[PDB]
Amino acid sequence: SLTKQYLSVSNSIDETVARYKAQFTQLDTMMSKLNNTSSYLTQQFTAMNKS
Amino acid sequence: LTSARSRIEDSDYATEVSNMSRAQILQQAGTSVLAQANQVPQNVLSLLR
Repeated sequence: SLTKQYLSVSNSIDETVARYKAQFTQLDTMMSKLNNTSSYLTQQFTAMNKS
Repeated sequence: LTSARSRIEDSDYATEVSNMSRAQILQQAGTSVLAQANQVPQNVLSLLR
């Protein structure tokens, strides 16, 4: 009953932790994309201004 | 939705840079041709006498 409730709450908590971490992972992938794009945009500006 | 707004709103730096270059050049060339044009009539003045 009590250690049982612990089993249940541990399980539920674990589900929640996986959820949070997964959200963070996807968000960071989006970050990767945008960072790369903006970085090459920046180099292009620097060169074409050096022009 | 952020991406969609970016499409509708955000500009393209590459295109705009090429545009600015073209504009600067047209302006400089215009100034020069104006300099040449101002002179044109003075060939007349040689016939003042």
